[PDB]
Amino acid sequence: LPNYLVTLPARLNFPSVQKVCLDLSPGYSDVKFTVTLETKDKTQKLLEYSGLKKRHLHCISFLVPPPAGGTEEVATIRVSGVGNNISFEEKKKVLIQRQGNGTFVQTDKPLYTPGQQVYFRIVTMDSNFVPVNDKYSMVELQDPNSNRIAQWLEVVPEQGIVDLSFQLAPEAMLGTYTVAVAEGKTFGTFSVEEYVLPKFKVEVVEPKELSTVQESFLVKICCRYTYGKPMLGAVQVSVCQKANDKCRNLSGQTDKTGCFSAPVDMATFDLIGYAYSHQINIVATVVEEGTGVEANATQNIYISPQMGSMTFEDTSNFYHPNFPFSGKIRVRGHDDSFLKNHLVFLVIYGTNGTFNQTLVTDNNGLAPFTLETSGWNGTDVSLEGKFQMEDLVYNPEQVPRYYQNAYLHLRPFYSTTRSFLGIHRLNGPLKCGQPQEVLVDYYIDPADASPDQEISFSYYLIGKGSLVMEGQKHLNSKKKGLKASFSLSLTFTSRLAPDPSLVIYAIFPSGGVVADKIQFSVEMCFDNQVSLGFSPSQQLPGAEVELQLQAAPGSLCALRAVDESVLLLRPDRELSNRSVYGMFPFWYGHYPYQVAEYDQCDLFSFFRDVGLKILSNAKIKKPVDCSRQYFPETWLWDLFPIGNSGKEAVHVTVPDAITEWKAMSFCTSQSRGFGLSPTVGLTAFKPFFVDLTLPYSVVRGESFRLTATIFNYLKDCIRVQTDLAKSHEYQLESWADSQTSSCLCADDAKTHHWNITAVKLGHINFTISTKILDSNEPCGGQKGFVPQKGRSDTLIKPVLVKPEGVLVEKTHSSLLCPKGKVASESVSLELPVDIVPDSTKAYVTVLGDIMGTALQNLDGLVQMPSGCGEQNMVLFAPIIYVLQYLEKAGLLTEEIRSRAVGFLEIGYQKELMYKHSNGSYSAFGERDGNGNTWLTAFVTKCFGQAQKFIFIDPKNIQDALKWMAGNQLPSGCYANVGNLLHTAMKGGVDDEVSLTAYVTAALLEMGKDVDDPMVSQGLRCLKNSATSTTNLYTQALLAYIFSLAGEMDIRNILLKQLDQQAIISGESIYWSQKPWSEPAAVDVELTAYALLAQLTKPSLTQKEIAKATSIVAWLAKQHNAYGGFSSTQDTVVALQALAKYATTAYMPSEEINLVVKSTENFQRTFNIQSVNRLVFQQDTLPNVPGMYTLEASGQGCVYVQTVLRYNILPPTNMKTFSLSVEIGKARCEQPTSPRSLTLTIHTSYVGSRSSSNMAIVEVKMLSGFSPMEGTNQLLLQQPLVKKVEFGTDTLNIYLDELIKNTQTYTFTISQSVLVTNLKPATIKVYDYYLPDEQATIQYSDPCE
Repeated sequence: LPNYLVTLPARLNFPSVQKVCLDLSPGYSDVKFTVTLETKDKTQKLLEYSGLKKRHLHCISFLVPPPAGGTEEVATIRVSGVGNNISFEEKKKVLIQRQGNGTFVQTDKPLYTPGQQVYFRIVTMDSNFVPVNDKYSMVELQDPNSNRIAQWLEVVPEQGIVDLSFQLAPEAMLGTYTVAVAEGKTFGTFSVEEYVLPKFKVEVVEPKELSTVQESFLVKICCRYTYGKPMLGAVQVSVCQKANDKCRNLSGQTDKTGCFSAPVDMATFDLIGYAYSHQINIVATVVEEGTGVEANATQNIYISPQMGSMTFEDTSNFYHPNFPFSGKIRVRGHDDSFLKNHLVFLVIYGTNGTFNQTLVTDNNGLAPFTLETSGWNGTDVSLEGKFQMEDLVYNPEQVPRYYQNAYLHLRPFYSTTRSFLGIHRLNGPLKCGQPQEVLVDYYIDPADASPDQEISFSYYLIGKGSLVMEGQKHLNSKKKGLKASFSLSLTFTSRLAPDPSLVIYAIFPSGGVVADKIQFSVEMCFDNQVSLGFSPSQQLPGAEVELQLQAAPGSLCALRAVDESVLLLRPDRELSNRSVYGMFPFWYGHYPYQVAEYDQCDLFSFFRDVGLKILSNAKIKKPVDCSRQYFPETWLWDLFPIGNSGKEAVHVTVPDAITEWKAMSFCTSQSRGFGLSPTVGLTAFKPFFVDLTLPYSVVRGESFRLTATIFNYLKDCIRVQTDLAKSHEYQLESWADSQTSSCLCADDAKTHHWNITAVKLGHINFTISTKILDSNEPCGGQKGFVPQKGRSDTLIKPVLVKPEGVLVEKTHSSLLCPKGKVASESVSLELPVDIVPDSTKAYVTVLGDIMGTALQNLDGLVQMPSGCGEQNMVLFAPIIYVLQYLEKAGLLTEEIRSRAVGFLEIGYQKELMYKHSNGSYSAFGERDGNGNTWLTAFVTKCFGQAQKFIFIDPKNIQDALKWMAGNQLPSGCYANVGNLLHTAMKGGVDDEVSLTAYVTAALLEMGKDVDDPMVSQGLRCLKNSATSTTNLYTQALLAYIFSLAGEMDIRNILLKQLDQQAIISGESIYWSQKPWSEPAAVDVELTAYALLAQLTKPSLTQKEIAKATSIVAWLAKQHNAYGGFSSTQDTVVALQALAKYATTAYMPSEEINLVVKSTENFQRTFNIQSVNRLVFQQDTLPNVPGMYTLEASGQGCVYVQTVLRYNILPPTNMKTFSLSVEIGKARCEQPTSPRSLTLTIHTSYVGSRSSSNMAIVEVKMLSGFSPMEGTNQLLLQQPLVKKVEFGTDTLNIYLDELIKNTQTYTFTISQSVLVTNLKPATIKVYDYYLPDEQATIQYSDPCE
């Protein structure tokens, strides 16, 4: 009786092909054997064949049918042998699926400080590691506040991968940002928080996890710097053990190596019983002498058992009856440590008997074993292998040690053949690509076999589910019963699994089967063979290195070169050729996959675990089983398309560090596949490391200490040689060795000192010059070693030498507007008699139009510290208004578009921290409960008009309108929660009509229609007070809300109201609440409201423009300094007005000829073209400040400004704010290096109003001083302080409402650099929205 075999793969994946195989016995030869599959949509023939006179094995590849009715479905594979009126038919239910393509997100770091650009890559792969070029529809980047802040649409992948960039804000939120891919199918999370660790790290080396067989131990508490340097200090070490707390404390001092050894004995703690905790903690507190700071180290040690657990990792699920089965057992203790000469007990349970036997192990922990199944006689048996007779002990009060017995159950190799085929496994991990040689012996039983035929072995090499290789070996069966062996040749790729299989079966044409499979263990390899090599991988920081990258031809690769501690932070979250695996292989265990068809619930028991869809006609019918250091910037993050040669050599420059760089790469190719490289290291080694401690802030005429500490790194004695370049910008006194070389040996430090005084101003560079020289004298009994590289170092560090006194700026903006004629203007700028010498500068700015001064200074505008929600919008909202001007006039080029939108997500990220859990936007954020409704209207207006430029989430605008629904009165008007606004035009108590006007005008400007219900409801509120209003700011804003809509009959009424209170200041008219050009604050924004109400007529009127250019002629001369309109809200309202005027009165501006003239016969020419209208034209005036002459000719309306800055010994005010300070503590006889002196500041508002709007007290620091560490917390603990900010030389403290009462704020400062002859330092308090109401005093130090 001849027999046949049909084999198909189990899972039928869509984008690739599979393989079908047919095995036919000698005999038949007239019977057509065919395989075909039937689906619900189509049917194709897989294979037709006819029998031969020999044993044949035919295998062909086939493409799967497309899936229908979803992704997962079940087809029917159908085998027919037809002939001699005999039909062998079957029907087997087989599963066909569209598999899930694997994908991952690779970020640049798992941890970023704020202010760094995040880079990431998105990679999609199939199950065979070929890249997928399916287009990503929409990808997003979200904050820790679950709010999307970036979004890319319709992004295409380049060879399956795509890279993206996102610049974070300098003030960014803290938490895990999330990159979401394809509506949230893929998440990549990276943490962003600000970590700076200047404290020296205290570590251990020899303390590790301990066992119970330890009676004594040595603890090496070693305290070292972040770059790595020992110091001398006293260490107290508490080694404690908790209770379900036996502790011992010791004290010592570290040596010159910095590692202190202490004997810790286990007998002082709980070691036998488990009534106490199983974890022992070491707390080391280090106090350095002369510092007083305490460094804390916590190290936990868990008590580990001596032995681990046994699992039958390499054990077959069957047994050969009446014939021996051999194998090996790997024995190891705890955490995969091999135990030499360990003892293993194995017991069999069955009907024959529960026999026990014992085995000894070798030094490698691999013990061979043989088992004889002569007496079992086809019965179900159980295997139990353990270490000893001891088992698990259960106790609710004590945590037991982990133990797991090696238990298995075996069921009866179901056949009619008693021949034997050998089992030959080869070691642990295997290699890929090399032809592996394996030998497997066999045996032939003469009773069930005939010597006339020839023997044949058919083997299937199966990996990643489907069968990969096949083959046949025909040998002579005339030798009959012997222990012969046959050879095999094996090629392994990534198509083979990490745990693939090889099955051999021999089948006789007279009758009988014998089968055996071997499970392998291959290292997770790839079709793409990549190599990330370095030259020379020991390079000095500063010189370029050669990176060689090898892959398959036609590949796209991606580098990630970063610090080693970035890899040491997270053991996971990197590509380590296990992360790219894992999601794919889960086909183990169960033979069907959502298929209810079974055979007897053996060949079925063989092909249950790793096998295929296999059917035959042999004996198969039997019931069987059916179941910690810093994180610097990253070195490389680049993309590289490599050529057909497969090599890519790139010269890349190392960063200036002392650390060791690690690089990781992956390569993607459509022809071959994916390839991942291990992390290959490059050490950046420098011989000597210097550290220049230098004060940022210093006043001229002071002195400070220049410091040039050199820390050795080589393990010998070197001769350093420090130098300072002599310059005329500073004078010096040599406290150092004065160009004398020293003997610095290994792990030894030296400190130099210089006394530096300053005679100039500005940024002054200090240049160090250190060099190991060729010594003529031996140091420490040995010759001074000269390294061949890194022999020199030239570090340059700057100082900011600010002048004494306070900076007073003076501006005189002009609006020469030539209507075909010559327009002239004189500028009068004068200096006081008490100016600080050589501190005066003057500069004239010429531009071709308006809305280009804001365009140059889109960042900034105000000179004020933007740390609140009402003031952040000078870096967000005039960008929207100037680009509305450039979009409605068609002058928006692409480069200013890209710069402005980059500033826009910077302002978006900075604004989004003032959002709440609700939709409202307060000023300071997360401390005010419910936010301000007016600022919510302002941010809703500038989010509605910015979503056509950048990506704004519509969810936060929708929550803003939900908060508008929450603040809608039944009278039709708009209310507010809390008392925190701008100047409020009189100090207004009601403010309801102006608030409702601004909310509804913001809704109309953002894009809502008149027939909108909130807009119509606010307008129905304002018909009540449409005419009867008195405040000029409220009248101009009310003329804006009635001029945005089409209520012209009362817009003309309000215009006639505004013509009564319009101050006719010559040819320029304007409006003011309380009636050289020094600007005021609220009159600028209310005449901006008047100008905005003028220019919102849809019908152009020539009489309207004649009044409008007079209002512009007043409004554009109030430009304070570089940005304009001194405060923040004044600036955004007046730039909105001037942008609306510039849209509604747009000019061609072909050419303007302008002459700047002065009294020193200094004249210069500016020429304005059409394209040259948006350049910030600048000239520093060399004249002594007096009068200047400005004339313009041509067609257009240009803007000219002149800014004068000088320094003044600051006079007091004593009429708006009363300000005083005094200095306590300060020692003056025991100064040391932390000269901690306190400052107590008494503030009050003695002005005319009931309360100031919002105040900034600006402690400009003394030279070389810092505000200690805890002053931020103890200033937030004091009342009426919302935010304290120390940028680089000033402490700005933000006050909510400063009043008639006197508030005392105290804070202590400590210097970092020693300073001598301290100049006085200023303290200034101003109203934020009225900066001219300021009070400036000065303080000093009573010692020097």
